[PDB]
Amino acid sequence: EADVNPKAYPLADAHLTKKLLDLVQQSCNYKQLRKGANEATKTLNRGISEFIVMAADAEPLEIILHLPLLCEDKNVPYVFVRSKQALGRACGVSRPVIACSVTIKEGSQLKQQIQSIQQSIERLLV
Amino acid sequence: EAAPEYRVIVDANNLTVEIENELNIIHKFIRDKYSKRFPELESLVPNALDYIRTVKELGNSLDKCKNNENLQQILTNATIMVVSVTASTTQGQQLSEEELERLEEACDMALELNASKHRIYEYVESRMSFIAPNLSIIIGASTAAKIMGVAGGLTNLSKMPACNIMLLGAQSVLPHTGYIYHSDIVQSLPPDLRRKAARLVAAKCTLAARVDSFHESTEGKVGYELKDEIERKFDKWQE
RNA sequence: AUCGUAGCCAAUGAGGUUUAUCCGAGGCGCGAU
Ligand SMILES: [Ca+2]
Ligand SMILES: [Ca+2]
Repeated sequence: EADVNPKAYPLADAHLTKKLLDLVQQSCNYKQLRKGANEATKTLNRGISEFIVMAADAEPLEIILHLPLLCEDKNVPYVFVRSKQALGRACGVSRPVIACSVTIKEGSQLKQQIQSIQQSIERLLV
Repeated sequence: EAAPEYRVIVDANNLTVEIENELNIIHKFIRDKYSKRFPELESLVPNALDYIRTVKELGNSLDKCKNNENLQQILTNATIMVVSVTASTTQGQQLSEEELERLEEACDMALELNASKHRIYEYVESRMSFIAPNLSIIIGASTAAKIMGVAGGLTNLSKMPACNIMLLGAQSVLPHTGYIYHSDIVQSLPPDLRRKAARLVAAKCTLAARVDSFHESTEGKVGYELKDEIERKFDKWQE
């Protein structure tokens, strides 16, 4: 009842989800956020993504499963959070968001937090 | 890898396009040559297949119009009598045996081409519904195959954003319009609702493509759902 | 059209004259001017 698609790998725990959503909110405030699977795709193809966050309850999940494949291509960290409602809430948007991308910005006041999250993600992807 | 199916289907689907081009070059030819015999007939029978069937049925003898059971399988009884009337007050004149051979051969070839188009599309519909069933349900097999061709297959297509899939096959005609814009489903709408319809259809095609790229929802559940969603938006835009 | 927008749609993409294999958060209804 009902959770959670095994294919939504890697999945953040409660503590990491909180960090991710915080940083996604900041990224938004600092103009470093792309909202939406389509725009995420564009960031990856262009090599301007710091990391990708996707929603585990996207239905069907395959509408974003191209992203991990793209990320593997580009050596780019990606993670899943449980709730698209929460991600959209963190994206400063008034509808769910199934995927978003924090973008590379030279001199970003957020370099340190972004770098930190990348490590957090990387250690789940082993 | 190594001779993938989609390419065979893309090129089969392309044949029907070539077949249509020949088919209306033949129509144009037949209407031009038959005009010596019955110049009026073309404006009474606009539809290309009916026309071709009609000149094939009639030939030189325009009094084959009355009580002709074979004609009744081609034309409306009402349009029969309007052409029968127009037949006597006529203008045109008889053709030579060589002028008839010319038309008869062209009519038989056109009929033959028309049946081949159908038999090739059957193949294309059959195989597309295995390769990309959810995509095919939304835009038809023909449009699905066209965009899959230019994208270089399903995996490539699936990693494109909806806004570029919208512009696949784009070309002095109409700016920013792709295969999707010119699909039966979009074109079925009033002109002023088309750009918006292409956007919607492009967006859902992208979603369907991704599902197909992973070989999920193989009975088309996702495609029929998106199709229903699109239809309900089209209804809501119109009156 | 602008301002107000407690109802509807919308990142699963709003709406796209410009830059369209490119852009990315508005539109509708409603009230006032
Ligand atoms: Ca890695
Ligand atoms: Ca008919």
